[PDB]
Amino acid sequence: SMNPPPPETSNPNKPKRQTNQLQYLLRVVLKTLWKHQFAWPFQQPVDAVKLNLPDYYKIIKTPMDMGTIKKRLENNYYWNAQECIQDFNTMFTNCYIYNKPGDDIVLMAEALEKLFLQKINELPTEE
Amino acid sequence: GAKGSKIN
Repeated sequence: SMNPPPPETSNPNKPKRQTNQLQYLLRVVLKTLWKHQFAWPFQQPVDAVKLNLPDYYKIIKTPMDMGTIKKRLENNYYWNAQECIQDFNTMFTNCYIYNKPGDDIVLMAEALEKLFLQKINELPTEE
Repeated sequence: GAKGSKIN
């Protein structure tokens, strides 16, 4: 297929918020994953046209990527940390749904996800 | 796999 429109990164009708944990999510969690040597395939939406993956968006109906997450955090799009955490989890789950064990992208996701989970274990106080 | 080789 053609690619779908990307996930929105702002919405003028969605209440915005800053919280301690959202600040951590941007400045510690996303920052650390973004600079990782294996971040690059996850820094923007999957381009199924460029990668020649005709079935990607037939299989994956809730796409997510760290570029979208970064922009959402920068825009104060999320109301709470759980929304953000869910987007990271969606990103990883999609990778594991679509790709096979031992594919490079799966090895990369695994390494990023382990780092993610350690940082989430370390989430600060809500206030 | 589907996405090919990515690790240097």
